[PDB]
Amino acid sequence: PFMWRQRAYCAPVPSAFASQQGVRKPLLRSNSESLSVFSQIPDGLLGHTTSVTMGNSDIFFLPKPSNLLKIALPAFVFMPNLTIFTRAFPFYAHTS
Amino acid sequence: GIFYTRFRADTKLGYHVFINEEKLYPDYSQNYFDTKWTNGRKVYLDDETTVEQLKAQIYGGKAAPENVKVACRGRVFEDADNVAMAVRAFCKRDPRLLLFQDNL
Amino acid sequence: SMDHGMQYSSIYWETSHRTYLPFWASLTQKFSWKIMDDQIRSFLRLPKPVTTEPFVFSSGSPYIRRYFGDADISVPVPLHAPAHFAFVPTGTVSPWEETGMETGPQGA
Amino acid sequence: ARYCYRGLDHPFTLNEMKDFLFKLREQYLVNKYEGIQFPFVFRQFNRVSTPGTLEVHTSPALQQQPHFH
Amino acid sequence: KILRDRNIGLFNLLQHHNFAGLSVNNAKLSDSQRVMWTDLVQGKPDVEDKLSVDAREMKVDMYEKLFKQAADLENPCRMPGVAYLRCLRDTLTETQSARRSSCL
Amino acid sequence: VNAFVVKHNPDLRLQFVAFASFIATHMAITKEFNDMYQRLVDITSLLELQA
Amino acid sequence: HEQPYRAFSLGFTANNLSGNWGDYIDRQDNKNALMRPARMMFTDVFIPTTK
Amino acid sequence: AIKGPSVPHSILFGVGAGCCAYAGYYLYRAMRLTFFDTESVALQSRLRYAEKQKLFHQELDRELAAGHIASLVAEYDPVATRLPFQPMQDRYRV
Amino acid sequence: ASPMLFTDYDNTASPKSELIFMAGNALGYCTERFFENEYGQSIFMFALGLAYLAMLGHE
Amino acid sequence: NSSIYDNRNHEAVRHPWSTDARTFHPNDNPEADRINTQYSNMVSDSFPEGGFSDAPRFSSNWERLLAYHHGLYSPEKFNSTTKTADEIRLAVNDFAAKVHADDPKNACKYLMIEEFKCLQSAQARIDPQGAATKCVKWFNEWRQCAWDQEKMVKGYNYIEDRRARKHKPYIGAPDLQYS
Amino acid sequence: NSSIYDNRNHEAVRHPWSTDARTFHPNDNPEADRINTQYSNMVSDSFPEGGFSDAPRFSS
Amino acid sequence: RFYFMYMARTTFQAVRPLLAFSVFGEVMKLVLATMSSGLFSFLFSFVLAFEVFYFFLQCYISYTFLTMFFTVLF
Amino acid sequence: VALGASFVHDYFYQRRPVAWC
Amino acid sequence: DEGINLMKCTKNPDPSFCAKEFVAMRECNRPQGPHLVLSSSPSSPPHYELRPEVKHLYNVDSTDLGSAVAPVRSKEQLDRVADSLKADLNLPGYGHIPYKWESLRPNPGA
Amino acid sequence: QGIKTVYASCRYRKLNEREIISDRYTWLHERMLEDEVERVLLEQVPAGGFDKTRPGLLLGPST
Ligand SMILES: CCCCCCCCCCCCCCCCCC(=O)OC[C@H](COP(=O)([O-])OCC(O)COP(=O)([O-])OC[C@@H](COC(=O)CCCCCCCCCCCCCCCCC)OC(=O)CCCCCCCCCCCCCCCCC)OC(=O)CCCCCCCCCCCCCCCCC
Ligand SMILES: CCCCCCCCCCCCCCCCCC(=O)OC[C@H](COP(=O)([O-])OCC(O)COP(=O)([O-])OC[C@@H](COC(=O)CCCCCCCCCCCCCCCCC)OC(=O)CCCCCCCCCCCCCCCCC)OC(=O)CCCCCCCCCCCCCCCCC
Ligand SMILES: CCCCCCCCCCCCCCCCCC(=O)OC[C@H](COP(=O)([O-])OCC(O)COP(=O)([O-])OC[C@@H](COC(=O)CCCCCCCCCCCCCCCCC)OC(=O)CCCCCCCCCCCCCCCCC)OC(=O)CCCCCCCCCCCCCCCCC
Ligand SMILES: CCCCCCCCCCCCCCCCCC(=O)OC[C@H](COP(=O)([O-])OCC(O)COP(=O)([O-])OC[C@@H](COC(=O)CCCCCCCCCCCCCCCCC)OC(=O)CCCCCCCCCCCCCCCCC)OC(=O)CCCCCCCCCCCCCCCCC
Ligand SMILES: CCCCCCCCCCCCO[C@@H]1O[C@H](CO)[C@@H](O[C@H]2O[C@H](CO)[C@@H](O)[C@H](O)[C@H]2O)[C@H](O)[C@H]1O
Ligand SMILES: CCCCCCCCCCCCO[C@@H]1O[C@H](CO)[C@@H](O[C@H]2O[C@H](CO)[C@@H](O)[C@H](O)[C@H]2O)[C@H](O)[C@H]1O
Ligand SMILES: CCCCCCCCCCCCO[C@@H]1O[C@H](CO)[C@@H](O[C@H]2O[C@H](CO)[C@@H](O)[C@H](O)[C@H]2O)[C@H](O)[C@H]1O
Ligand SMILES: CCCCCCCCCCCCO[C@@H]1O[C@H](CO)[C@@H](O[C@H]2O[C@H](CO)[C@@H](O)[C@H](O)[C@H]2O)[C@H](O)[C@H]1O
Ligand SMILES: CCCCCCCCCCCCO[C@@H]1O[C@H](CO)[C@@H](O[C@H]2O[C@H](CO)[C@@H](O)[C@H](O)[C@H]2O)[C@H](O)[C@H]1O
Ligand SMILES: CCCCCCCCCCCCO[C@@H]1O[C@H](CO)[C@@H](O[C@H]2O[C@H](CO)[C@@H](O)[C@H](O)[C@H]2O)[C@H](O)[C@H]1O
Repeated sequence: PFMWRQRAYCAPVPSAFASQQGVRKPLLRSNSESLSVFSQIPDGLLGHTTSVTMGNSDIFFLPKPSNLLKIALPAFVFMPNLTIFTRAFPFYAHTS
Repeated sequence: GIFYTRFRADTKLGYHVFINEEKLYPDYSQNYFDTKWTNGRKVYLDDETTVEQLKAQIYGGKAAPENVKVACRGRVFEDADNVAMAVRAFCKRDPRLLLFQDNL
Repeated sequence: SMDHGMQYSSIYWETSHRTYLPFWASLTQKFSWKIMDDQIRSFLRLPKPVTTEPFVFSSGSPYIRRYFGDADISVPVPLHAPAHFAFVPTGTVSPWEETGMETGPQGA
Repeated sequence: ARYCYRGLDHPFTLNEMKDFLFKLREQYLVNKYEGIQFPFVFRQFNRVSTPGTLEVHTSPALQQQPHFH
Repeated sequence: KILRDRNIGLFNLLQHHNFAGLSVNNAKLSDSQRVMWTDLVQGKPDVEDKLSVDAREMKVDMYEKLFKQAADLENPCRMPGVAYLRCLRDTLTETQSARRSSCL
Repeated sequence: VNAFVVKHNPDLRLQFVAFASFIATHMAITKEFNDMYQRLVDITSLLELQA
Repeated sequence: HEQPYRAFSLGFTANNLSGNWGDYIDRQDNKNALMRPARMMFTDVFIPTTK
Repeated sequence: AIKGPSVPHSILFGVGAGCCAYAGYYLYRAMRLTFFDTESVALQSRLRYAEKQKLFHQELDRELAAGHIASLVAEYDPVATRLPFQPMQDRYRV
Repeated sequence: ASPMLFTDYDNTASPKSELIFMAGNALGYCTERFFENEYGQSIFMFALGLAYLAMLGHE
Repeated sequence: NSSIYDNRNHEAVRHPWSTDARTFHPNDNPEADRINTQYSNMVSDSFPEGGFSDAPRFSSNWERLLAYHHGLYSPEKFNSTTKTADEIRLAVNDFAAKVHADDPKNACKYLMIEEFKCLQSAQARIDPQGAATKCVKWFNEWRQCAWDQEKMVKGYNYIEDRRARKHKPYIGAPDLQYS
Repeated sequence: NSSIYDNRNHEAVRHPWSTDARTFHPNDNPEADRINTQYSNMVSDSFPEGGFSDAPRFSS
Repeated sequence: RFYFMYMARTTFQAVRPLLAFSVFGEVMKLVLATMSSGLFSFLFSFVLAFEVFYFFLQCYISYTFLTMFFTVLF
Repeated sequence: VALGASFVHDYFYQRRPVAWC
Repeated sequence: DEGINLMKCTKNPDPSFCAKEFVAMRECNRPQGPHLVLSSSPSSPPHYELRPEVKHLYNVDSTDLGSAVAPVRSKEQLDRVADSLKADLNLPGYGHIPYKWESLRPNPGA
Repeated sequence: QGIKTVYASCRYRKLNEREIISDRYTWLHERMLEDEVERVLLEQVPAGGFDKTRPGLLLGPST
């Protein structure tokens, strides 16, 4: 509230300088309202727009013809076997 | 130790404290394991803690400088204010506090 | 010369970029539980939101809600014709005039 | 998502506010001018309406602005 | 011609936005607003002993809001006005006789 | 359920007809609800354009 | 912990790390200068301009 | 179409199945809203908070614009409204 | 001085005892970035495919 | 004009009076070593110290009046030089003293002071639009702080919902508590 | 300005003095029947009879 | 520190083929985008074939190191 | 079994919001 | 009576949460009298009315400030409001679809 | 979790009701304070009301 001619974002809209226009719309409005989203537009369906959900579409099906294969295939190890040597695991886990 | 750390982290709420100037740093020359102040320090507090209690905890219950105040995101706190609620109001989910001198 | 413009940039799909659409996507359609929830609330007499009441208690000055064809779409409108005040004297400033050039206290 | 479910009273910064207003302006222009396309709004479509006798001319050279030296 | 037109337009704009100045020449004012403005311009703002402390606080807040909207930081009288109203806030729980000696 | 279905649609063609009618009715009711919500959304978009 | 993340796509066939498309306002060409004249060659479908 | 096994009967059966599916949806939502919902209350509270915030910001911006306009009362000169060789009117706040 | 002349806000240290959260924070980052989205669905399909291949090889 | 979203960008501003259209060019490719990094030598990269060369000499007083009335002239903007660092500091310190006297127990005080400071530093007297482009951020922060102070004064809170089932992305991740 | 090879085409001509920039628009889509085909009625399609509105009143 | 060393080695051996397939592919694509004539294309076809063979070599190396790193006695 | 599991996983466990205009 | 009714209602509240009682008490406690009242009418929906002697303090054209109850959801009212807004805007370009997903269905997706 | 959720739903309903009524009571308290202030102000109005035709303060000649 100090530099009015230099701070136009805090100034009234040009329709306010015009001296002409149940309940009526306000006569005085500022440009600082542009810094708010729901100043002029309504807040309708504000907290209900993230609730419109749609399901995924992936199908987990792939025929598994094993009659074509006669050899084994390599397989990964995902976790260490804690059912054996459980008490020493923190002590031998760092080795190889 | 793991239990203490996890419980403190998942139960209490912490703040990263900074200080504006070096002349405002506390005197940690006597106490051991911390012989100097470092900005960005994580400090865990209770929900009932006030700005005065925080200031005393920072300055070791000793005479603090004059006109020292706390701010978060540029917004000054009152000394008779709850830190948790003041942060909730001014800097939500950005608890970085700054201690400065308010002469003006 | 802005309406009905030509295609100014090219449209393309980069190799192996995914689409995330199955073959029944066109038959798929959206849905919101909001209409059914409103019906159920009205039938079971569940707590209503305050937006159903036109008067607004969320401020000290009088506000009235204007509804756009539904209670879910409303805007508060102030009723007061606010009186403004200026602790200023009149005729004490001539900004168009350069005052640094005239001799006098106002000039200095 | 930021205001009603995370507790942020000021979800949008200046950049996000500008982005919102940019999209609002684009909506206005799209509904105002029928068929407006990329150069003025971020939008492209192939099936466009042309006059029938489309003239092709070279654009005018860029305006010579006065400069020192 | 230009000055006459500009000043008539300014007058119409001020009348349209319902402004009131040091010369109270506005008929659409409420009696309470007019009393408050005339006290700020011509009389002495003071809280009455008939009021409860809460109503005195409300009256002082109304005075402060009105005067701060009226006078900006560039205005000379803003600091004295705000100081007087702050003295009133400090001396709410007192009588006018005891408040005069302090706020004069 | 299988008994009640076969009791009234014992043949494959009738089962297919019933399944198709079920799909169509589901889609139609969903379309009614969606039309209502779309009218709301259209009002909001028109107010944004007005702003 | 409050700043948002950019989408991630990585595979033997395609990725989204060899380029940057920019923001919604400040956009930029994802392909670099040497291959911009040959953009057609990096597409499964290409719909040219109208001129 | 009412009793006998026919294409109309199958169509009626499908329509009834769809209506029963939507009745089940109604039951699900009714039970959820009647015994398993706090998001509604939380969101209503947050929206009332938002309304208060909106009105506060609105009033603040209005006050700032009003102060901008008040800065013009110093430029305002009621004597310029005077016509040459005529008296000044109190209407223009002497 | 004023609180706005200060800039070094990103030097947010943390107790050295919180290093135990290394893997936790790593998994949380990987979750918020990859696992709980479409790329995470692709990763889940990759795991299912590993199972598929192991079964195929056994048979 | 500066914005790329303006058709007459990099073109001189048009006034009711005749004006030399040769524009001030900011320093876009400055040398690595700028030995003097004081405000004196920095301001010359974005404004001319002696002011712009688009000032009018009105043939009459009513032309001046009409230009002002329509918002096309202000002496504060057209007949003036750049402000020196000392002047800027004096103005900022006076404004800060006045604000502190107005209200010490206010949280947005330093934010208002900072927007004032940034306007003065960006020379809003002679480049108001360009300076507002820089200071609107501190204005917005002040707006936010105003709301925050009001809600702390008048107790305004809301019913928070229960904690979400997946508040933590991973069980081993720490759920840092936030006020 | 008229030429399409001008950047300020269909824009008012700039003068040293202040000028109303609302331009005279030639008749581009005239009606089929132009009952008066005299020069009097034809000249109004390309020029204004009373002249253009860009004349100056020099202060000196 | 051994865990960090092991994870680094594992990730490098796992991404080696991805690198050979992606970054060298980008290089080849640059060359394709820039080249127009026929002699250079005739000579570059062989570079492409060499890249094929190199990819297969990297895949073999990765398979070896991964079966070494994912082999458990018990 | 795969179709049933995919249906459940997609329309009960993997639902995500979508914008509506 | 206003205070008594407010007290009685706030312990056994109405779905409206006693808003009319609150506003009645607020308007009755005014010194010179109420400015805003609830019109007694044989009509089904009641209205909020404004006294004439205070009309100059409010930004209104008439004394009827609208109904005291929100509207009822109606497809017809929604269509009416939408058509009115479209007419007031007068924007050539509304409803235009430059590209539509090719399908036998008229509206793919929605 | 379902038991806790049922209890929480009931508690949240009651709490929403109480919060609404409490905020409206606060509003009413403030408005009643304003009304008291206005009733005290109306005593300072001179007999016969204000002369809304003339300015309260005449601050210059009219020649
Ligand atoms: C070398 C490496 C080796 C090591 C392996 C390492 C890897 C290990 C890990 C595993 C890999 C994981 C990697 C991550 C994956 C993430 C990416 C991803 O998955 O999606 C990407 C990719 C991205 O697509 P998008 O653009 O993003 O769209 C995504 C959508 O969600 C999906 O898009 P969509 O829905 O549009 O596509 C589905 C598609 C296909 O969907 C299906 O068809 C469903 C599947 C059914 C399969 C069973 C039916 C088989 C019928 C065969 C009979 C033919 C006649 C017999 C002839 C014999 C002589 C030849 O639908 C259609 O195109 C139209 C078909 C519609 C009809 C389907 C239903 C009817 C089926 C019955 C036919 C009836 C016809 C009646 C006609 C009407 C008459 C009135 O997704 C797809 O492309 C999906 C389809 C992929 C098919 C690939 C084709 C090759 C399949 C063979 C694979 C290898 C086989 C191995 C041997 C086993 C078979 C013998
Ligand atoms: C070639 C093949 C031919 C195929 C032919 C197909 C045509 C045949 C007709 C059937 C068509 C398939 C229908 C599929 C379902 C509808 C489509 C769909 O999924 O939309 C998504 C949609 C997703 O809901 P949303 O709100 O958008 O978001 C979901 C999120 O999860 C929400 O997120 P949130 O965080 O809020 O989580 C909330 C969640 C929370 O959930 C939980 O926390 C736990 C869930 C319960 C776990 C179990 C705990 C134990 C307590 C329950 C005890 C149940 C067992 C009984 C025990 C008795 C002893 C006490 O609540 C729920 O999701 C409740 C789920 C309700 C499940 C119970 C309904 C009965 C299931 C059995 C139905 C069998 C149908 C077989 C059809 C024939 C297919 C061959 O589904 C729903 O809206 C809810 C479905 C309500 C049931 C509707 C049933 C009528 C429609 C089907 C007509 C036929 C009825 C036959 C009835 C037979 C007697 C049971
Ligand atoms: C801050 C630090 C951050 C650091 C980074 C951190 C990173 C994040 C955290 C990471 C944590 C680690 C997590 C693990 C890593 C994650 C990996 C991951 O998730 O993947 C994501 C990533 C994909 O994610 P995305 O976001 O969706 O990427 C974009 C899409 O991928 C784009 O899709 P697209 O447009 O490029 O289309 C691709 C297309 C590709 O489709 C194809 O390639 C299929 C072409 C088949 C042609 C021939 C088919 C003949 C069959 C005829 C059947 C009878 C006639 C029926 C007629 C209809 C069918 C044709 O579709 C598919 O991919 C289909 C996949 C599903 C089917 C899989 C089939 C597996 C069969 C395996 C057979 C095993 C045989 C063993 C025999 C051993 C020898 C004795 O993975 C990929 O790279 C995708 C490509 C995967 C390669 C699959 C190639 C399979 C080819 C099998 C050929 C078999 C022929 C054998 C011949 C030899 C015997 C003669
Ligand atoms: C040789 C192998 C066999 C070849 C034949 C395979 C194709 C059979 C299908 C034939 C029917 C085509 C329909 C024609 C009528 C016009 C409609 C139309 O075409 O638009 C569809 C589409 C364009 O659609 P649009 O432009 O978007 O407009 C409307 C939409 O399509 C539609 O509107 P919407 O979006 O609203 O509809 C959504 C929804 C509507 O549909 C649905 O919702 C569900 C539909 C799935 C029904 C599932 C069956 C139901 C089963 C019930 C019973 C269950 C129990 C019993 C079964 C148990 C199973 C064990 O999804 C669909 O649209 C599904 C459409 C699937 C298109 C066909 C996909 C196959 C592509 C070609 C594969 C070629 C394979 C390699 C050939 C190798 C030859 C060397 O165009 C095509 O699909 C083209 C088909 C071309 C067939 C070519 C056959 C090979 C000829 C080779 C020629 C040589 C040159 C080829 C170049 C490469 C040379 C090497
Ligand atoms: C054998 C069964 C064991 C099952 C596990 C039972 C839990 C055992 C640990 C309980 C710790 C009790 O000790 C207490 O913990 C809480 C949380 O840190 C602290 O309380 C702290 O958080 C709560 C929540 O705001 C508040 O009290 C306050 O903010 C703060 O003081 C108390 O200051 C401390 O006295
Ligand atoms: C997780 C890592 C292992 C998996 C690797 C995944 C694929 C790697 C991506 C391709 C690497 C080469 O990527 C190539 O260099 C950079 C990538 O930013 C881009 O280059 C572009 O962005 C860089 C920014 O750093 C600019 O400096 C450069 O002027 C511009 O052309 C090229 O457009 C791209 O072709
Ligand atoms: C074959 C598999 C090959 C890939 C294997 C990769 C396994 C290792 C996963 C990555 C571990 C990185 O570790 C993690 O890095 C991110 C930053 O990038 C940090 O995250 C930090 O910066 C990010 C910004 O992106 C913030 O969102 C986050 O709030 C912050 O904590 C995590 O605090 C740290 O725990
Ligand atoms: C002997 C004591 C009981 C021992 C058994 C403890 C089992 C607790 C783990 C169950 C899962 C809890 O997971 C989560 O934590 C607490 C409840 O605990 C709830 O948290 C929420 O409700 C509780 C009420 O109790 C509030 O205090 C809390 O402020 C709120 O965030 C979440 O709604 C729930 O989803
Ligand atoms: C035709 C037959 C129809 C059968 C109908 C069956 C109805 C079953 C309805 C169960 C709905 C439960 O819905 C889900 O339950 C859990 C606890 O129970 C709720 O609670 C869960 O999430 C919220 C927060 O996200 C918190 O309460 C808490 O963290 C967690 O416990 C979920 O918010 C709710 O989404
Ligand atoms: C044909 C009948 C077959 C019987 C199948 C019965 C299975 C019922 C199990 C349903 C369990 C779903 O569990 C629920 O999944 C949904 C995802 O869709 C999650 O949903 C969550 O994410 C979505 C999307 O962000 C949001 O709406 C919200 O944050 C939350 O609801 C819930 O956090 C989880 O509680």
